[PDB]
Amino acid sequence: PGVLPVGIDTHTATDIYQTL
Amino acid sequence: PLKIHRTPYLTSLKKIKDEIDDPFTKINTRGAEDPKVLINDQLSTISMILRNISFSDNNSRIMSRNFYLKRFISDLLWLVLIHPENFTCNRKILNFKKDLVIVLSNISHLLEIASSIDCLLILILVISFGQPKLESLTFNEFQLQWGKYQTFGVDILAKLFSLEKPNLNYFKSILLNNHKDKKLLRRLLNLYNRHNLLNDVVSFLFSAIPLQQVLSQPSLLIDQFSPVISQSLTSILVIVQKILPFNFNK
Amino acid sequence: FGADWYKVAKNVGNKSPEQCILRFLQLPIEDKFLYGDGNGLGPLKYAPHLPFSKSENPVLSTIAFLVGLVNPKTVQSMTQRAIQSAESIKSQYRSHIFATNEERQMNFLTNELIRL
Amino acid sequence: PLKKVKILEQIDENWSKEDLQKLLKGIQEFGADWYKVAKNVGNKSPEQCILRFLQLPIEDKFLYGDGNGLGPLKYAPHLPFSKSENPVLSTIAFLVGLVNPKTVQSMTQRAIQSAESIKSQKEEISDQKPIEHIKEGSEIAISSLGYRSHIFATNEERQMNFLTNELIRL
Amino acid sequence: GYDINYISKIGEKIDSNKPIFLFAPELGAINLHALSMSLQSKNL
Amino acid sequence: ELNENARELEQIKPKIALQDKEITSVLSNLHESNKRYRFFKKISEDPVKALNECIASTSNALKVLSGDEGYNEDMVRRANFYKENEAMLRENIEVILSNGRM
Amino acid sequence: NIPSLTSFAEENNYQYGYTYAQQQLNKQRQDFERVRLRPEQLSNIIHDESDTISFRSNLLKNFISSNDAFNMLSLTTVPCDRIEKSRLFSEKTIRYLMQKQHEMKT
Amino acid sequence: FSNKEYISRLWHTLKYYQDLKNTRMKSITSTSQKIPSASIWGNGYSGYGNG
Amino acid sequence: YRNFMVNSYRLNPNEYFSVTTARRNVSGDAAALFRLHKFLTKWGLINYQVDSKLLPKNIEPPLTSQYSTRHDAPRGLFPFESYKPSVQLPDMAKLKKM
Amino acid sequence: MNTSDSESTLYKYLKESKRKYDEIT
Amino acid sequence: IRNINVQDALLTNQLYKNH
Repeated sequence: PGVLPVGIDTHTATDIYQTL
Repeated sequence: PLKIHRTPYLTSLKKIKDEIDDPFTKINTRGAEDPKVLINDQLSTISMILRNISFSDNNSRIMSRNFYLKRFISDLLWLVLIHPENFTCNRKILNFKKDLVIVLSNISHLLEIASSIDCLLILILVISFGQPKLESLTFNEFQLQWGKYQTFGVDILAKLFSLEKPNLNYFKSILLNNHKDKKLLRRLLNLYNRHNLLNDVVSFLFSAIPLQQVLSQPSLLIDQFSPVISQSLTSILVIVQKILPFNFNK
Repeated sequence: FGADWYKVAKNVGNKSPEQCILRFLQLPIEDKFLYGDGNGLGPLKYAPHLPFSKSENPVLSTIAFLVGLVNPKTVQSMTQRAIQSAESIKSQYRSHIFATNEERQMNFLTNELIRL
Repeated sequence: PLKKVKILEQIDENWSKEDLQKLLKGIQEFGADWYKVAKNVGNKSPEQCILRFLQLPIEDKFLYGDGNGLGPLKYAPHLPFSKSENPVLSTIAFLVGLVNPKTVQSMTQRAIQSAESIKSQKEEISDQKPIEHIKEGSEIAISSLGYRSHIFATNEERQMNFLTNELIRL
Repeated sequence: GYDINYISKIGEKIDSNKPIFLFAPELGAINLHALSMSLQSKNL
Repeated sequence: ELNENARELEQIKPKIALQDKEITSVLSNLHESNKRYRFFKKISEDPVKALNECIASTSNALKVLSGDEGYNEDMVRRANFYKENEAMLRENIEVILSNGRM
Repeated sequence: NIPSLTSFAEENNYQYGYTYAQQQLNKQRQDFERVRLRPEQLSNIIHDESDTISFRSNLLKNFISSNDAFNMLSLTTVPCDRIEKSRLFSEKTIRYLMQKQHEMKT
Repeated sequence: FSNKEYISRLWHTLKYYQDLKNTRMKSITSTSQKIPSASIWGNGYSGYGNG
Repeated sequence: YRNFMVNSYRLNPNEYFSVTTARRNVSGDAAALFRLHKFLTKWGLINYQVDSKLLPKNIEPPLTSQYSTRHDAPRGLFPFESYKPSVQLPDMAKLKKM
Repeated sequence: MNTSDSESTLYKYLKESKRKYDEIT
Repeated sequence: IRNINVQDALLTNQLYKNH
């Protein structure tokens, strides 16, 4: 998992879109 | 017509199970998202209604005429066999054949076949149930641990052969051989790959008589399959006695 | 008057209530606060159903965010160039699977025994 | 106007001519094992060697410094002003760290191929926008994913041939 | 990111109890003339 | 001789059944490997269109399994949806208004 | 019973309006064609394989089968030079084709 | 928007439709006892022409 | 003819507007007027409320009623959503910046 | 969220964040 | 659906007998 990259969390990407 | 879509029963089942078990499937794209699937889900409701209505004693003789119903049957049977490219799913194409044969099983004792093209498409629809091989008998025997849907066809052919006028004259002129369908019938007959139709119908009617199954193991199987055996033997006797007697070459 | 369309069309005058309801539906009120004009919004286009994880599938979420920016033609060109370069390295009938002379003779032996 | 020279010398942030020479030696000699390439350079990570081989920056904020071509990437959360995690760049480095770097040099003209071809490539990648580096790196990452998918497809075809031979013997 | 076996196990019950259309006992007096005239209405 | 051949048939039959078990178990693996071969080839042919059909048929695969339904929320939120669907709205507004539900 | 073909005619049967022999034949007609054409109100309503197919179970199985096969693709950090190829024959198919090729000269 | 909220949403949706089906069954058993109750759907026609 | 028949029915809807009064009041053959009257009464529009009856009383169960709708109800349809505000302090800084 | 407020969560949190970054670097 | 009864075959034989 450390050699794997990190990912963009979509569940918070939607929330700061509707809230914006 | 470009290609008579003679797909068998089992290959249709495998195509359905390979379309459902697909990752990028569109079998549940809904109704309001596409108008073509809306037309197809109206037509499937029409066919389910028409196969549900025909299980009454009065409806079976009222539906027998109704020039409108005979034209709709001769209209859908063209589209499901010659140009099925407009139907979206591949389960709807099987389900139209699976209730057209049911609605023609209850009607056909009083049906007078209108046109010869309809009388050919009836034969191709009934032939399309069952498994062929890879001359001889071109139909491997259908073992009835799968489904009794081919037993409905051997009653359509048993009841539609009982009239010496349109029912048997059209069948005679199809099996042995008003101004544009002369060109359509002569296009459909040589698109079906002489006398392949006759030996295909007789070999399919020799299927659904389970000789191997009732002779392998003794009274239960014949007591269960006496009507399909009786009507298949009646149809083969009609074809032998009243069609076969010269343009043959085999 | 809130949503009583007969009184609304009465206040407007010279127009049926259906035209009032239709023009109230077709007003572009919130379109200048949304993101796009009509590239793409990406996975945010599928708003209430997001089957992606930061912890389980971290590559797929970043790829979902990244596929909107790129052009597909250059991507297809680069992956086909990679495939043809791998074939040019590996070369230095189904001979791609059956590369050895042993397995081709084994397959021919299989066909021979089938026919016999 | 200074973002251009900022990305131009942020690609070449702390890589001298000798680190580049040891990097290219480890790249041309060793195949698809970036750990020994990083040990050949010594004082860098395999991910940093991959991103310098692709001529990419790090820290993920010199790319898309604002937040309009980046659609949803503006709406991504982060750790602000500290604790720099780079999901885009580590995703790109992880996808390119699997696909045999000589055929990656065959894949794009942008990647470093020799010690005599650093200056001309560095000149020809100049005067580009920070979105262009994101676009090219994501193109290389998705193409490497497609190449890996092709290799997995051929291995599954080999598996189906094995199952066919098992069926025939049965 | 979800445990979709449990999600589908609950969503089957949700689809079963969802009000899609009328059932057989709650149709009321089915009038065949009304159906036959609504089919010729060329509405949707 | 008939009973001898019958005993030989009943001896030879379970070895045939144990082979048919493995025939079906290899056929199922062949279909499973065919699915993964198709999934790995359609990606490798076009990795941007297959990587848009893999996402759009995953969230839609979650919407049906959850039980939710309806339109896409981000499609019907704009104003050009109600300008390209100008035909059905003039029907439905008159139907709802004339029945008295608007 | 097995009434007639004349009993199926439209003259001897009712129509949308707006004797004794007819009312005797229509007893046998409705007593014959309601024990023949009545549907089966019991089991064996499956009829085939492609009617009891479940869209939800197949959709769940495809959701699992796409997810794990995509985790097989990306997250497996084995390089392309290190992916070892599988055998095109088994340990039993390689014995049977040594046996039959030995017995092929008969 | 996580898993533990997305299943708690589905529990606060199934329990609605179970009470809705209880209402649907009670409004069927009411009319089967010759008591004219309203249903989930509206009352269909009136005495005008259709029954 | 059609506007005459429809206007003449709607003056007193409790009366069956017969064919014979329509034949006696407009000049034309009886066959076409009979066919038009039967087509018109086929589609409602005339003689639809000759013998009208009263629906007695509705003992309404809960959730089957006017104004029987709650904010707590699930929006199966009605595709517009109400979304949870995410109050996280780095996301607060991101919202302040954006 | 008011940056002009000296007692909000935003002012203290952002000052501590930038102070922590400049502290470690 | 309806499996094929004996009455179908009897009706078929009657149709062939009365013609």
